[PDB]
Amino acid sequence: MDWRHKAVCRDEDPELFFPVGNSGPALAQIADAKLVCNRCPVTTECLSWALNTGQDSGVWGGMSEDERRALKRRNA
Ligand code: SF4
Repeated sequence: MDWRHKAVCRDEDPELFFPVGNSGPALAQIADAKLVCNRCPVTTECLSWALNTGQDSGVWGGMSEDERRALKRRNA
């Protein structure tokens, strides 16, 4: 389970770890990782990440600030 939780960690969207440039698909790409990464269980990486970014989370997945930007733009 632990490796699986971090399986989706690295198996998410590189766009979630890297801020989008000027493309739109990046939002859809990022958005995909966002749903798959957010619905995945929790790991020490998830808790440690939230503390590093000061984000209130525990049951959900880990998401970067740039990632949230990609999401808001995706919804428009
Ligand atoms: S939700 Fe947390 S444990 Fe799951 S892949 Fe994303 S960062 Fe890793």
